[PDB]
Amino acid sequence: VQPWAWQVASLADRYEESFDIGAAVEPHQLNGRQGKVLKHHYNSIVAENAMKPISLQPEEGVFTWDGADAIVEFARKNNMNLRFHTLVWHNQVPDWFFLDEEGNPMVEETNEAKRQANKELLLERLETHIKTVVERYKDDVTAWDVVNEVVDDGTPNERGLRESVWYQITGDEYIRVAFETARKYAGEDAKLFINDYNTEVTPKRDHLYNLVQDLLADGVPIDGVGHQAHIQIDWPTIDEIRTSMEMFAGLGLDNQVTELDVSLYGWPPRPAFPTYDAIPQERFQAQADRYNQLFELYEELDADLSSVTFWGIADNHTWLDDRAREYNDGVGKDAPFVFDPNYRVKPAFWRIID
Ligand SMILES: [Mg+2]
Ligand code: NA
Repeated sequence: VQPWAWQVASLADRYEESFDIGAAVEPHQLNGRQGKVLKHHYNSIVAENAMKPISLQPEEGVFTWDGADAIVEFARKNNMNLRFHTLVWHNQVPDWFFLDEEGNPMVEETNEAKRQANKELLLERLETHIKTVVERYKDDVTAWDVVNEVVDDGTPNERGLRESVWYQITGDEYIRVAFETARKYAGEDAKLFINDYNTEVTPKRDHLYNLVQDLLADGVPIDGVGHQAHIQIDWPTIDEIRTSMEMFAGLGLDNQVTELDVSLYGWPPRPAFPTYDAIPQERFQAQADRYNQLFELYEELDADLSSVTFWGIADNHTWLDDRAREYNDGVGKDAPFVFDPNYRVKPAFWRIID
């Protein structure tokens, strides 16, 4: 039996010269054992869901701030930094954004002048969303995910831009406007990130690189790249991770690791173990070596890396379980963190605290 999380050395303290140590949270976890782990180990949080666009403006002019406020309030009381996730995304985003003034989907419109008008309306709505959220949280947020996942996994067009509805209506202008608007309202000191997953692998990595270089050339205000780091034990390689961060640092950008989790499985996640208890120790050891190498690399890059956030606290709550089930007939358990479902440490903890 391993010790409780609150009887071991603080992760935040261990890395205080290098980077913040963060966790994604839900409002209901901000007390009890999760609250205790959070206060002991972390100096940054992010909302797993409560600050996504649908979570804040489910219908036009109707803003739902409670869950988000609870998280901001907890960060404040416990002296934690706060990443904002996220101003722009193609999921968890309200349908009303993308209807013309006659209530029809803007994508269906074929008249060129009406399409132009729909583009302008959508960008107007985006600016209003951003302006309202920023005015409310600018004094609490220390990093903004201004856009999330705007780069494709394939090459449907030459720039590798995800062809979501945002793209279909505005091309790349939604991305421009999101940064310009965020900078305008949050001030020159705000830290503005473009966030994505598989930032370590090609061609995606290159599309993202080109996008940011293009945008920086046009004077669009991007301060850094958020590497979600939804990774596995052997993939991507340590070198792939390094190369990516070094590339973005070469453009004068900061890096943050934003949603770190180290799956026990590959992709797709199968065969998955059906319960936590069924998971054999070898998996936790292999994960511990992986974590050791990750955080040695992070430390090596700490001049160009300001924050590392895990996409959760302890192994009792992780979006990876949803994915494990989805590919194992509704049954499966992943275990991505350095803390177990009971908030006792796992082998990976010892290997990143030394
Ligand atoms: Mg170590
Ligand atoms: Na740093």
